Amino acid sequence: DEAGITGTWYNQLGSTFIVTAGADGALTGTYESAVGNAESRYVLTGRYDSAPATDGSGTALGWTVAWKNNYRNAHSATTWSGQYVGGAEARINTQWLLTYGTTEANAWESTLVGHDTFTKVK
Amino acid sequence: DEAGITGTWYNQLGSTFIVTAGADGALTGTYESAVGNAESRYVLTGRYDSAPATDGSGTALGWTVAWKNNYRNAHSATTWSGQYVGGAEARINTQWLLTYGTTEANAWESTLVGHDTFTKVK
Amino acid sequence: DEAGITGTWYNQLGSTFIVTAGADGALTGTYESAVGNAESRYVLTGRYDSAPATDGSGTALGWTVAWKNNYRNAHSATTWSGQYVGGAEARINTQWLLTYGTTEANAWESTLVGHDTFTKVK
Amino acid sequence: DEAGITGTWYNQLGSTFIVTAGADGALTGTYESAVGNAESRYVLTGRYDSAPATDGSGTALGWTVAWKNNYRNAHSATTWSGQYVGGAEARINTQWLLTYGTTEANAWESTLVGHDTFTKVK
Ligand SMILES: [Ir+4]
Ligand SMILES: [Ir+4]
Ligand SMILES: [Ir+4]
Ligand SMILES: [Ir+4]
Ligand SMILES: [Ir+4]
Ligand SMILES: [Ir+4]
Ligand SMILES: [Ir+4]
Ligand SMILES: [Ir+4]
Ligand SMILES: [Ir+4]
Ligand SMILES: [Ir+4]
Ligand SMILES: [Ir+4]
Ligand SMILES: [Ir+4]
Repeated sequence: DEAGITGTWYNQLGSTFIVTAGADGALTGTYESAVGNAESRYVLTGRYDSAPATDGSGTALGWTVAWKNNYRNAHSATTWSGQYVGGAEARINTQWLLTYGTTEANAWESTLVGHDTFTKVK
Repeated sequence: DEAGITGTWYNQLGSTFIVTAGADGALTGTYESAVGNAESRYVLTGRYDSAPATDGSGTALGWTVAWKNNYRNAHSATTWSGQYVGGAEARINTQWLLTYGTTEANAWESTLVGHDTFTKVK
Repeated sequence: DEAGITGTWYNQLGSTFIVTAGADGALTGTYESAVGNAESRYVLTGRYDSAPATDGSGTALGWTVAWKNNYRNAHSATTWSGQYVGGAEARINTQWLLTYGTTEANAWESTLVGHDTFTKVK
Repeated sequence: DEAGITGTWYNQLGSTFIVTAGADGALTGTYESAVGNAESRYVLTGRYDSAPATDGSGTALGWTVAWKNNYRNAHSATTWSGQYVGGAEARINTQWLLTYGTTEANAWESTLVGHDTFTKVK
């Protein structure tokens, strides 16, 4: 699924995920969020199963963005965990954890959870 | 926190996280899980806030492991999202999402969630 | 939103959530899952914000099902946390945690996470 | 585990969970949070597995608090999902989802996730 995953993806929020899948299991690219304390592109890196089951199962993958670039620093990081599903309407279905840096007193309230679905068309 | 993060960390399960933090926000290393469908080391990559707040807040970070190496393929990936807290007893406090590849029918049951705390001593 | 919430709801899996919202903030009803180790109806109870903001915000709510009834016992419980959104296409948008009973050794793998969206039509 | 669960529990934040477990699987009680937009006691309800496995597994359970009482309304609800572990140092180990009411535009940022461990001594 190197070919299937590599490319430009869009989620339901209007965010843009640009990724290259390497033969070895690497994910590298950029992410641009349509929402939040974010502007322009941010580095992302991650990993995917480069030899997935051939029983029609999805391909497990995940990636991280730290929300610091040359424009802004939101002192936070999001990780997406999910699976790539190939076919006519390819999809990456994810759930995510967004942690922001906090004091120890506020650590209980440091992590948001959500879900994003990416497609190859906006 | 490049110096603070780089090194060998251990969680409550007895897993070993070996990481290098780059000046640019990169995380690269290996992970060895004490539990699950896992043996020996797996590649990890991730990101951290390389210019965190100086108000005593933690440093946000995250990373991904795809559970394929030369020994096993568990057709799954975990992402950890959390913060590094420096000091005498440094800690990385995380929550994680483990997704495994599934059929579309079983996708509702594809993702485990948990929490790991890493310290510099086992 | 007592009137808005009370009734029969369906999610994307084909599950059926039958709920009564009380004036005091109570949720009581039954849940029937289309998937998993489940058959027929299970008791549910929960709570909702009975005086929500009137700035167009959703109404926060949550509920629990333990997966034991007269037919089956899956030694597990799910909680849904989410918000009710009123209007022509009313929705309850949720994320959920499903914990199953485990040994202490397997507790790291005890909890699934997902997301369900309920509507008033299947 | 009716007897084991019923009583007063405390988490790592200093919150107080007061619960009665019914023979039928009901949980009913009050919760007082040491943190957040909260004061005094809030109603809780939930469910537990009233016939758990006898292979040394934990007992699955969950409960909900809507954060409205006579003092405050935080327009939010938390659900805890977890398992009760009996013995000399009884514990309830949970993960939780806290959703607050939002506009549709801000729904992506509506849900916090965390983990609480309750014991019978503070
Ligand atoms: Ir395989
Ligand atoms: Ir999903
Ligand atoms: Ir959704
Ligand atoms: Ir700052
Ligand atoms: Ir935590
Ligand atoms: Ir813990
Ligand atoms: Ir209000
Ligand atoms: Ir959602
Ligand atoms: Ir969805
Ligand atoms: Ir059993
Ligand atoms: Ir846990
Ligand atoms: Ir913890």
